[PDB]
This record gives sequence, C-alpha cells and structure tokens, in this order.
Amino acid sequence: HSIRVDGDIILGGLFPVHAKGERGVPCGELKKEKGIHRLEAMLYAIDQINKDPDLLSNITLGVRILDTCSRDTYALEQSLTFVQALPDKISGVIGAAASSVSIMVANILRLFKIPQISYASTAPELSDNTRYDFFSRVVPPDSYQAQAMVDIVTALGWNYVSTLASEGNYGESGVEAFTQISREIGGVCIAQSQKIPREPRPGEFEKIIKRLLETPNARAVIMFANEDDIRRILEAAKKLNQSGHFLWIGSDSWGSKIAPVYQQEEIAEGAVTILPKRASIDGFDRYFRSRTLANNRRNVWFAEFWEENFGCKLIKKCTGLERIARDSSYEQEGKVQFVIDAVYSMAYALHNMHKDLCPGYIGLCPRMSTIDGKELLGYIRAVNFNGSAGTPVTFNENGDAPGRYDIFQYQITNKSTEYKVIGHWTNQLHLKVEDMQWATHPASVCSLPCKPGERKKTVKGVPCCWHCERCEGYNYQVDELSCELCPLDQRPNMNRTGCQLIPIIKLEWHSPWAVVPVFVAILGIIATTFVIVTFVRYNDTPIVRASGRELSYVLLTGIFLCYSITFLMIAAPDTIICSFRRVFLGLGMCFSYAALPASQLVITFSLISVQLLGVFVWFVVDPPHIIIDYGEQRTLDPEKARGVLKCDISDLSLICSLGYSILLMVTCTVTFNEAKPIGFTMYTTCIIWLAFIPIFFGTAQSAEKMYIQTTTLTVSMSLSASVSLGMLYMPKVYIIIFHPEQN
Amino acid sequence: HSIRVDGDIILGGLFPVHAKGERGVPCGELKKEKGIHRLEAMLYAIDQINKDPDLLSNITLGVRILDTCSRDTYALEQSLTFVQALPDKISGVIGAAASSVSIMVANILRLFKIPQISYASTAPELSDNTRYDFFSRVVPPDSYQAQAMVDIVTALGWNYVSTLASEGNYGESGVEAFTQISREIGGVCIAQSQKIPREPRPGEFEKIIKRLLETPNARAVIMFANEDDIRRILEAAKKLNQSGHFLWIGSDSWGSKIAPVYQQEEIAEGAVTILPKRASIDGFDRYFRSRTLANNRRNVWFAEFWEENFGCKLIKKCTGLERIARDSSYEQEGKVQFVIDAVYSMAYALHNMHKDLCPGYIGLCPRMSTIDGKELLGYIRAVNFNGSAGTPVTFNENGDAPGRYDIFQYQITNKSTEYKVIGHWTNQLHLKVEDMQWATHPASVCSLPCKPGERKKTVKGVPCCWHCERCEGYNYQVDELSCELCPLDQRPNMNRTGCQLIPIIKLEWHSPWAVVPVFVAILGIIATTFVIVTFVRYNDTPIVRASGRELSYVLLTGIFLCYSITFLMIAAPDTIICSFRRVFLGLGMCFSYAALPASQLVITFSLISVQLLGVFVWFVVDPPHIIIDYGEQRTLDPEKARGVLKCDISDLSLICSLGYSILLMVTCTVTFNEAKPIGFTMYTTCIIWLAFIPIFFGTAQSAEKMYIQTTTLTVSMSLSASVSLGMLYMPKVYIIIFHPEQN
Ligand SMILES: CC[C@H](C)c1ccc(NC(=O)CSCc2ccc(Br)cc2)cc1
Ligand SMILES: CC[C@H](C)c1ccc(NC(=O)CSCc2ccc(Br)cc2)cc1
Ligand SMILES: N[C@H](C(=O)O)c1ccc(C(=O)O)c(C(=O)O)c1
Ligand SMILES: N[C@H](C(=O)O)c1ccc(C(=O)O)c(C(=O)O)c1
Repeated sequence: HSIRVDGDIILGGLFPVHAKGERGVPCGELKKEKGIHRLEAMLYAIDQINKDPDLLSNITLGVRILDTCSRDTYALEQSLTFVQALPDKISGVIGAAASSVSIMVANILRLFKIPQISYASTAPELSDNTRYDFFSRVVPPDSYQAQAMVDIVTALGWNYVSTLASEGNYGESGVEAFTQISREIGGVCIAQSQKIPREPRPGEFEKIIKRLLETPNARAVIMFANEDDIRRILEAAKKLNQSGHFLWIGSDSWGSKIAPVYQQEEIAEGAVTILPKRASIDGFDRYFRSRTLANNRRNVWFAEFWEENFGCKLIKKCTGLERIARDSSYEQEGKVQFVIDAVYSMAYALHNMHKDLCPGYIGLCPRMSTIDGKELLGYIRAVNFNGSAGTPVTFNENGDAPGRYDIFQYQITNKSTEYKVIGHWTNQLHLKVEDMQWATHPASVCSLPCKPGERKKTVKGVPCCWHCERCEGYNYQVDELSCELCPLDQRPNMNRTGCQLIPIIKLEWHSPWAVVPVFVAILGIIATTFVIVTFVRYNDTPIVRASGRELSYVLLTGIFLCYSITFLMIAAPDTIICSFRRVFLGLGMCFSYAALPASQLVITFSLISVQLLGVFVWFVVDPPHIIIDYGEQRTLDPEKARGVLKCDISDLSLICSLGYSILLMVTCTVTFNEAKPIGFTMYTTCIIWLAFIPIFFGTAQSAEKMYIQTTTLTVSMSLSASVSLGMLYMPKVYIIIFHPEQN
Repeated sequence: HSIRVDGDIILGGLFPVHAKGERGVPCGELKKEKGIHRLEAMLYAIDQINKDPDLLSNITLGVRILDTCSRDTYALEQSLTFVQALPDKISGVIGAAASSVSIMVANILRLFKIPQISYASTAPELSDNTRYDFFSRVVPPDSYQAQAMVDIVTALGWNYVSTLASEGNYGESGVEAFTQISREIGGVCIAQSQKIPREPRPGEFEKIIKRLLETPNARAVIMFANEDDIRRILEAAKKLNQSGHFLWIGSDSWGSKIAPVYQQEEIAEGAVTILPKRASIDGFDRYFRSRTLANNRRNVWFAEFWEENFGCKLIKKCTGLERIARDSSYEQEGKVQFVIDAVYSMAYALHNMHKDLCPGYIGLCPRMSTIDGKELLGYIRAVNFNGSAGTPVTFNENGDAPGRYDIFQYQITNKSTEYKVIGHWTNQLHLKVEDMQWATHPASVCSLPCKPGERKKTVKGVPCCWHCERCEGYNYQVDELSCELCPLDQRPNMNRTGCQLIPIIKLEWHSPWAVVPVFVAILGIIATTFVIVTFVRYNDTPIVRASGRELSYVLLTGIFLCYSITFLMIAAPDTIICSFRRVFLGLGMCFSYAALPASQLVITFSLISVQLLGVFVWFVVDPPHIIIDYGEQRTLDPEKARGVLKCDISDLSLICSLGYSILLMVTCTVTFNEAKPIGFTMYTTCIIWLAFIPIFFGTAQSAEKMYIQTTTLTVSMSLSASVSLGMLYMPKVYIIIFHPEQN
C-alpha cells in the first residue's frame, strides 16, 4: 500500500488515489484519473530524469509515494510516516492536491526543514512567508484568479453580482479575495453571499436557489464550489424552472468538466470558466498505453485500476490481455504537466546545488552527505527552465507562480456542445466579446439608466443602486440629482429640464366678442354723420333756429365722441393707443349727458374744464403702461396657462370718471316744443342704466373677463348714446329731408 | 525550560507562559497572570490529589508541563515532544488556551489516542465528533454564547446591529454562529460585518469606525475581538468624537478586563459583556502567597516572574526576601477553577477506571500496565462530581459543558466605575432591565414605528426596514400597507383613514342674497292688495266701467301671482314646495302679460288652457325631485368642497315656459283713454327685458350661481310686474281715493 523505489536522493509524494469514505470509513472508491494518472506521471518523470545523462549525472533519484484518500488526517499520518528518523532521508516532497491537505502537510514539514512543491493547491493563505516557510507551487494563487474575475465582471458591464462558496479553505478564501478586491477597486456591488454546507440536509439546494431569487436584479453568480455542489445547484435550478435566469461564472473547480453538465445543458449554457494554461504530453500517453500487468508490478494499485477500468475481476473474467485506449475510452488528466514540472524543478534545484557545492566531481562529494533544507529551498526559488510543454517555470520571492489563465464558455449549437476558448489573462485581461454566444448581450445591473428628467437618490452604503423618480410638472431638471421651479414667473419646457416662453392672449381685432361692437359703431357713426351733414346745410332753417343754431352741434359732437370711444377701444392695449383714451371716455360721456349765446359758452366750457383738469390729475398721478396679467391666473397645467395683455388703467380706474358723469347725467339736462322729447330721452336713458350694475360687472372672471366686460361697456354706452341722439333728432331730420313744405 | 515531576501516571500540560514575539522571534515577554498562575494552579491541584487519601490511593500523579508561547507552531513542536516513544507514557493532556492552539494539538493527539481536556477553548468547531474524537472542555462552546447574545439583543427591542470579528478561529466562528442563529430565528437584521486584520496598517481602526458610521441607524455592535483590538477601536472612536453613539456588546474576550478601558471610560460606558460562571479559590491564594525561591525551585520560570513582578533583578537589586501580595498588588486569574476542574476530572476518570478494571486491589494491577485511550475517554465523558467551587462538572455526549453565563455592564457613577452584574443565562435568559444604567432606554432600530395613515413598503430582502409615506388627501388608509379613495362620491375623514360626511349648503331663508327679494315682494303685495281692495268697493264707478268691470280683476290676480312667484321661490328645494312651482311661474307670467263679456272669457281661458296643458306635458314627462349637486364641484381640499341642494328642474328647464310667455308678451297685449298708458307700459317692459340675457345668465357659476341667478330672476320679474301694474292703475287709484269729485 506504498510505492518504494531506491536511489541516492529520495523524494516524497502525496496523491489522492482514493476518495473520501461514505461514513465511518477513511477511504472509499478509486479515482482513475485523479489518483493513478498523476502518480504514473511522477514515476514517468523520475524515469526520464534517471535516463537523462545531462541532468544529475551518475546520481539516482528514488521515490517514496503514499496515498492521502482525499482526507487531511490520513495525509497527516502519512506525513508523519515521512519524518521518522529525525536511514533513508526524504530530501523533498511533491505537495498534495487539496488546499487543506497541503496546509496540514506543510504545517508538519516546516519543523524538519523539508521543501515542498505542490501542483494543484491554489489557496492564497499559503503565500505567507511568516507561516509556511518551505512551501512552493507551480500553479498561481487565487488572488490572480479573483482579480481576473473582477476584470471579466467589469468588462461586460455588470455591477451587481452574488457569490457562492463551498465550505473549506479553497472556496471561502477565493470568495473573500474577490470581495476584498471588489471593495478596494469599487464599481461592482455584492448582493448576497451564500455558504454551501459540507453535509447538507435534504432540500438545501432548493432553499439556496430560492434565497438567490430574493434579488431578481442580480443574475450573475460567482461560484467557488466542488463539482458535486455545482451539479446539485444546477439540478435545483432546473427543477425550479430557472432555465435562463442565472448567469454563471466558475473557477478552476468547474473548468472544462463534463459530469456537472452531463444532462443539464440548458440550465448551464453560457457559463464562463477559468483554467490555468496547460497542454497534453505525448510521452506520458505512450508510456501509459504501453503498460501491462507483466511489466508494471512497481505500481501496487494497478490491479484495482485494471478491474475498475475494463469492467472485469481477476461478472466478467479478466483475460490479462486487454490494452488501454482500445477496450475503453482514454483521456489525459489535466494536471500531468504540473506534476512533471514540479519533479523537474526539484531535480534542477539539486543539480544547481551539486554544481555549486561539489565542483569538478563525478557523483556525490563527501561534503554533500546530507542535503541542507534551507539552501535547497533557496536554490528552488531561483530555478529557470523550460518545462514539458515548452513554457517557462519560474517562482516569485514567495514561492508562487505567475498568473496565466485561459477562459472558456459553455455553448450549445444544434447538437454539438463544447467549452470554447474566448480569451486569456496574463497580467491583463484579453477578452474577445464578439465570440460570446448567450442563450444580444445580457445585463446584470441593480438600477437601469434613467431618462433625462428625474432626481437620482443614491442609496446609503452601496453606490450601485439608485431610485430615480420624475418630479412634478411645475419644476425643471437642474441635474440628474435635483429639480427646481423655473416658473416663478414663467413656464417649464416640455422636457421638464428647460424653461419655455409663456403663452399670452389678447383681443387684437379677433372676431369673437369684438365684431358686434364695431359693427354697431359703424352704423351709429354713419347715422350721426348723416344727421349732422343734413343739419349743416340747413343752419338757417326755422326748426333749426328753434332747436338752437349751435345748441345741436356740440351735442352731436359729443355723441360722435361716444361712438369714437365705443369703436377704438378694441384694438390693442399699449402705451400709445389705449393710453390717455379714458380722458376721451369721460369727455364724450360728459358732452353727451351734459350739453343737452354766451350762456351756451359758459355751460359748455366750465364743467368740462373742471372735469378735464380732474381727469388730468389722475392721468398724471396714475400714468398708464402695459401690464402682463399672469398674476393669479396660474393654471396648474402650463400648456393651459396663458397670460394676457391689458392696459395699466385698472379695473376700477376705468369706472371712476363715470360716476361724476353719471351724477351730471341724472337731471342736469336743461307748453313748448322739444321738452317732452327730452323727457322721453331721460326716461329711456334711466331705464338703460338701471340694469348696468350686473351688466358692467359680469362677476365671472375666468377667461372671458376682458371680453365680457369690454363688450358690455361698449354696447351699453353705444346704445345709450344712440337712443339719446335718436329720440330727439332723427324726426327733425325726417321733416327736413322728406317733407319740405312742413317748415 | 520544562517542568517534570515523576509518578506512576503522567499527565501533560500546555500553558501560555510567554506571549507572541514582536517580529522574527517565537516568544516575547512574560504573562504573569495568564501563564504563571494557571500552571501554579495545575501544580497545586496535582499536590492536592496526591495528598488526598480517598482519591487514587497509593497511586502517584506526575506532570510534564511545557510552554506554548501563544503560538500554534511552538505548541505543535511541544506536542510532538509529548508523543515520541509511540519509557514514560502520557495518559492525558490538559488542553491549551487559544482555539487554534487547541485545534492543532488535538489534530496531532487524535492519532495516538490521547484524551485532551481544555479549560479556555470555546470554538464551536471542536464539537464535531467526526473530526476531534478525543477532545473535551470544561467551558461551554460559543453556540450557547451566540444564542444568549441573540436573546439579549431581542430582549431590549433592538433589531438592527453590526458585527466585528477579529481574524482567527474564535471571533470568526462566533460571528458566524451569531449570524446563523439570527437568520434562523428571524427578527434582527445584520447591517455590516467587518474584519479586523491580524496586522493592520496605520489608520485601519479609524477606517473601520468610519465604515461603521455609514449606517447611523445601527448603533449596536457585536464584538468578538481581542483586548488590544478593543482598546484600539475605542481609541479610534474617541478620536472621531463618537462618545455616545455606539452601544457595545462584548464576548468573554472583553469580560471584566480593565486594560481596554483604562482611561477611555466615556467611550465604553454602558458596554455589556458575558462571562462563564466562576469564583475564587482561597486554597490556591494561600499556596501562591506561601511561595518563596527557597522552596519553589520546582518552577523553572519563577525567577523571571519574581524579577518582572517586584521590579528588581537578581536597577534595583533583589534582596531575596520579598513576599507577594505585600510588595505588589495581587489578584487571581479568572480561569484557575477551570484548570483545577479539568485536573480533577482526569483524576476521577482514572479512579473509576481503576475501580472497574482492577477490583479489590491496593495500587495498580498488572492488567492496568498500559492505560487504554478509548476506554479512558469513555470514562471521562461520564464523570459527575462537585468541583472546587461547589458547582457540578458534567459533559455532554460530545464532550462539551452546559452553558451557564453571567452578564456584566460597565457603569460610571460619580468617580467609581465597575462592572456590575445584571443577569444570567442558564438555558434561558434572566435579565433585570431595571438596573441598566445607560449614559431612558436607548434604541437601535432601522425604521421608526409610523403614524396611522401611510402605506408601508417592506424592502426586498431584509424584513427589518420599511419606508412609510403618507398618501394624498383624497384617499384614506385601508391598512398600514395601502391607501384607497373613499370619496368617489364622499369626503375623507380628518385622520385619512375613515370617510367623513359631505358638507352641503343651501339657500334656506339665509340673509345674504335672499332678503332683498322678499323685502320688495312684501311691498309689491301690499300695493297690489291696496289697489284691488280700493277697486272692489267701487266696481260701479264710471272710470271702473270704462276700464271694464272684470277686465282689471284678472290682470290684478295675474300680477299678484307674479308676486307670489317672486316671494315663495327662496324657501327650500324639495319635492313638496318647489315641486310644481313652475306651472305657477308660467301661469302668473302668462296672465300678467296676456290678459292685458264672453270675449273676455275666451281670450282669458283658451290660451291659458293650451299653455297649461303644455306645461303639464313636461311636468309629467319630466317629474321633479331633489338633487345633490356635488357633480363637478369637487374642490381639491375636501374641507372646502361643500355640496348644494337644488330642485330637479334643470337650469334650462325653468326658462322653457318663459319663451312662450315672452312671445305672448311681445305685442299680443290688446283718441280714447288707457291706450297711451298701455303703450308706455309696453315700452317700459321692453326696455326692462332688453338687458335680461346677461341678467338671467351671470355666466359666473363658482359658488354664487344659485344665489345670483335666483336673485336676478326674482328681481327682474318682480320689477317688470310692478311697472306693468303701476303705470296703469296707481293713478286711477289716486283719483278714486284722494279726489272724489273727479268722476
Ligand atoms: C341693455 C344692457 C346692455 C347694453 C347689454 C345688452 C345686450 C347684451 N348682450 C346680448 O344681447 C347677447 S350678445 C353679446 C354678448 C354675448 C355674450 C355675453 Br356673456 C354678453 C353679451 C349685453 C349687454
Ligand atoms: C334687467 C335688470 C334687472 C331687473 C336687474 C337689475 C338690477 C339687479 N341687481 C342689482 O342692482 C344689485 S342687487 C342683486 C345683485 C347682487 C350682487 C350681484 Br354680483 C349681482 C346682483 C338685478 C337685476
Ligand atoms: N484548487 C482547488 C484547491 O486548491 O483546493 C483544487 C485542487 C485540486 C483539485 C483536484 O484534485 O483536481 C481540485 C478539483 O477537484 O477541481 C480543486
Ligand atoms: N475564548 C477565547 C478562545 O477560545 O480563543 C479565549 C481563550 C483564552 C483566552 C485567554 O488566554 O485568557 C482568551 C482571552 O484573551 O480572554 C480568549
């Protein structure tokens, strides 16, 4: 149950020939690929070194190879089996495969000063020169793998991921390194971090999947887990109908293995894996294919391998004549090159030490009776040679190896499925995205990029997630972070970012609510013009003399001024046209309702002069201007919020002149003719103005206010002036024009 | 550099006499309390066992005590020093103090079947019977401590905490157990989880404090860290001015130590710590105080302890006459009882094994030449005795001890500061909150309890945090989770949870906008009554006959009906009073504006009958009712949103009768008297109704609509009827009443 080959310098070996026992038993079944192939590779390397005449001339290399059974306690016992004389002496040990096994064996071997070189251990914790003084490895540590994973995650644009870690030293340390690098660099945020137990209860993987489903926006999972755990996680995901939700990124524990995805292709399609660079060795293939029982009795586990390989027992009966790669499928294990490289590194270190310490001698000099551990380690750390794959093998000052990785993606096209190479990582990422075949490019982001107008509220803690909401219609967008109200006296732009020009309305000759007043004003002007023109040629007429030669003219001018008011008050509010128009308002009203030889002079000029200076007083003290009447007319919808242009003569400033003129109109109008017509005129005017209070105040405002008020005022004043002029002169005109003899 | 005392059965020992070296050196300074006291306690226990005649009669117990220097590699070397013959044989080993040291020593000792009993290791990982077969401890594991911490956290009401873990096996495993128990029980949520490095760079602790300050609502920190880390964290917190923000909950690594809080009382006041139950031993105190150099040469580290204790070197020169507890302060280490209990447990196991295997013999029987490890472990697991403090010592089926803890709180009152006992934990919490002195009770909660009306939105993932916001004023509160709009035809209650009764207005005899119509109606009724009463007694009067004996009466009745309309239309909208009132509207209007021997019969009845059947048609086809006119009058503020009561006669349904009556009023009124008065009446009525269109439609609505429309209608109709009646009969009345001879 142990392989011994004699020689002058004896190296050790630890390989996982058997797997962990099911329960209460140390060793279980046989690992054909992981156990037998690697020890056969070590034996082949030793034979090549012994046969080589230019390396370790006349010096033989022996081996003492034992088994670990994938358990650290068994390997601890075997490591104690190594160091017993401290008689043959072990000069070096080819390290174990699992991280825990290597850690415990290195803990033991540091006391007795025995250099150790591993081929499959990647734990970062072994890079500490203050705790593991005599440990080296030909595979890169997991710090480089975590950095590469971060670079891949940030290269595809993802910034929201979850992590899965298998219990132990490997997965937990890898996930911790990834988390620390992510926190230091910044840019990607970790949502959840799970922990697959060593011995899970039934239904554990479904529970893990359901917990991962507590964050639908984290579709990318970083996995540092064993192949059995990967298979069971994929089985649970398939069972829960998530064939397309998750995106997988695996470590070297996934690699290019087929067992975890044997009949679960759809749930694992598009998974990204990372492996150390490696190739196949044809010499090892020929050596292994040349092995038979009659010539490979050096291996003590070879009969069990024969039985478990060809399916017989020596059921079917072994004929002792089968050959590998013919009666069964054959394929190299991926980690043969590393074992051969470790063995050759030890050989080269011994060669250099012999060259320095024992010069010009054939064989082994007496000074070299006992190999010195510390000097041997120093020589190990400074080797430089080309390995079995044509690639250099070198070490750092800590004993690690440079990080050189290849990247694979699982892809399904028609019926052929295979891990396809897409890029590499040699101190810097090189990823060809044009050859990535998912299920265009997917997405794993916490928050979508928002539209233009919002306020971005970064959540406390994680910078990756933001909740963006669109502010009200009364504000604009200052930036992606805040909103502000430009419309203090304006309106916002349609994009809720700018500030639009304010709509405004007016009464510029528009047809609605403005054509009736001018229509009646034209007729009134024509009638008054006809009356006055008829009177002009007949100033000597006896009825004209009875009415007064100039008594009529002033009145006709007054009502003509009233018509001028009723007409040119609808054009536009400005500082040129409607400015100073209210003095004409009052002038026309006072004439038409007051003027009704020198006596005429005084009673026509005195009162109009006093009222003229009065109106002049408040035209000076209260000058006109243009107003923009947004004010309280702030409609909630800006598109429905239109301003208006009006004269600076206020709402109650146009009416002030009327009251004086109203009191002047009441009775100040001064058996004979023309008396009863004046009485009828006064009665008609009184009935006209009785209803004026609701007429002149529509008490509605809204948007009709200017239109309703202007139309009511113009119509009422025009009608009153029309009746006043009419029920006194039209008749006399008819007598003058139609019947000439009645005079 | 090692203590050897001979005997028949030899036990081992591992104690941390020295501390870790600063750099590149295995052992540093001397630990007077942690190293010397515990080994002296073990020696005292061995001497007591040997002197006791009822325990291990005629059998001597020896010891082989070594040093660990607080480093697991040194202890590994010493453990290898134990097992070398596998000649004196080690029957058992008193375990180490640190978790890692015990783990490595137990990994070594499981191979050679040597039972191990520890006194200060609390790591949960050592409770696995499939990995550490020969390990037992007299202190409880950290699972019980984590459960107690969870119970304490949930007992004070806190539900939002942060965790600090020192690098290693102890702190990380404790924090992991706490997190797992928290997740399983549910109710408390972990915000952040930090990691204090073994060798921190300058400024690390300030960075940790600043990271902890990224969550102001998590004021409680669970700490599993070393005393130096505690001191440095407190120093950083004091430097950053957080004297009162954080609340501390520490494990047994804090305990009742004074060094971490030596001159940092204010930053650490109110910290809660947990310790295993223990007491002091007076026998050990007497034994230690009795030691001098002349009689304690068995201890090989005693001279160094003397020098480092009394401050001299044998600077000041040692006189060789000092005594402990007089020339220096003396105090027992807390973990003497556990060491004595472990030694006595091993002794009792050996006693029981001897009693069973070698019966009725004095000394050691030949069958007992070699102690069997597995049977010795089986005997160890089933011991039951009272220890050195009067408390039972027992083991589980895993080798642990029951969880029994005491709880301390650091308190500052005036000048005296001391850890005060507040409660305990023996399979269930017992906490006296009335004696807790903070800085009333503080709080550490993610979200405050919200007021009544909101919608609680539980965040995805953690159930502990909710963001609650108050919905609009148009909705109520269905529950703490959602809002809904009760006011589809109602208003909400003031608490935004219920549904309030809708305010409503009316025109029930209220003084504004309703007293002028009745005031003029009373006068009109009085005038009409006086006129008709005057005519009644004078039906034979010649001017009455000229006016028509019954021609006047129908008209006077018609205008009286108009006054009845103008009056009783302001009372209330119902299905009794304002119902069917519009037939009287039309009846009065048609009389007053149409009736103006058998000829009178036909021209009074025919037209009123046809219009009466007409109005009856739409009173039947369009029956009246009561309306509530919320409709579009939905004011945004419910307090300002009041309804109104109106008659079901629509806005355009009260006017329909008028048009027929208007056309009947136009000219249908049918050299002699009374002709010119009727002409004047017609003219006055025409001028009255000319302005009616804006009068009868105030085009304002708002809230005045009913009032303005009703007042305008009643006033206009009353005034028209008043003028129509007046400008024809008042005169005749004056002739009849005042001047009697004019007839
Ligand atoms: C007699 C009082 C005054 C002159 C008067 C006369 C008639 C009207 N209105 C009409 O005849 C209806 S057409 C013009 C109009 C349309 C809509 C609105 Br609101 C107001 C006036 C307004 C005031
Ligand atoms: C056709 C004219 C009609 C008879 C008339 C005349 C005057 C009034 N109203 C007034 O003189 C003012 S008292 C009623 C009133 C109060 C406030 C508002 Br605002 C409008 C009307 C109403 C109808
Ligand atoms: N990198 C980890 C470690 O160091 O723990 C590792 C080492 C060795 C093997 C192996 O025996 O093939 C595997 C594997 O099963 O893929 C994983
Ligand atoms: N419970 C932890 C552990 O198991 O590691 C522990 C063990 C021993 C000691 C000690 O030497 O006194 C301390 C301490 O420093 O207070 C803490």
